[PDB]
Amino acid sequence: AQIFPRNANLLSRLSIFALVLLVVEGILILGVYFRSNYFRQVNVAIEQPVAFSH
Amino acid sequence: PFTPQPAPVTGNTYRTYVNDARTLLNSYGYTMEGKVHIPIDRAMDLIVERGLPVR
Repeated sequence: AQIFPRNANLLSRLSIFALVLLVVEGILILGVYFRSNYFRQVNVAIEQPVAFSH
Repeated sequence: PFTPQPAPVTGNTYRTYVNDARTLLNSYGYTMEGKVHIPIDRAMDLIVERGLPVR
């Protein structure tokens, strides 16, 4: 009350919650990127110099 | 990147030729000029029994 305003308690609790969610989202983004079809070149028609038709 | 969906083949394929040849190679039958069919796993046995010239 001397320094911090009224909503500082809710702001600090929401900051802890958002930091935990941000850590989880970063781990999730790293895992999805290392398992993604773009990274692993999956389900993409890789272009050939002749475009041979199987 | 989803799994691609190619367009289906809308024309004549090799399957008609393969199925017609496999039907003609079985269940005996007659040609247009010759005498009679001899099917697969029969004419190979006749070839083995009658032999082939060697050297």
